[PDB]
Amino acid sequence: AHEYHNWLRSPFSRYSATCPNVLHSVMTLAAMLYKISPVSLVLQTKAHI
Amino acid sequence: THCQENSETVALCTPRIVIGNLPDGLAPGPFHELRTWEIMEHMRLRPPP
Repeated sequence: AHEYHNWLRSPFSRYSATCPNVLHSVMTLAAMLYKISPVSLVLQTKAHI
Repeated sequence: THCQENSETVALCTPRIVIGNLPDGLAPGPFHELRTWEIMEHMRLRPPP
């Protein structure tokens, strides 16, 4: 039950349990794992993401 | 309603249990289809399988 010390919380479950089974759902469950480190922040914004 | 008992006409009140027991003149079938389109959309299923 260590939910706050986990890496993936209840929003991942509550999105993955209702997405359609198209490949775009696999893509968005993948790219919802982008890190919010400062270096990941500048790496995201330097490519207009 | 006015239910007819044996030589008396006592009134009869009863609860509607679901939304579907509403009459057609106040809640038509097209409205129910258009509402369940929204309910199917809310579960990310607006293209049904």
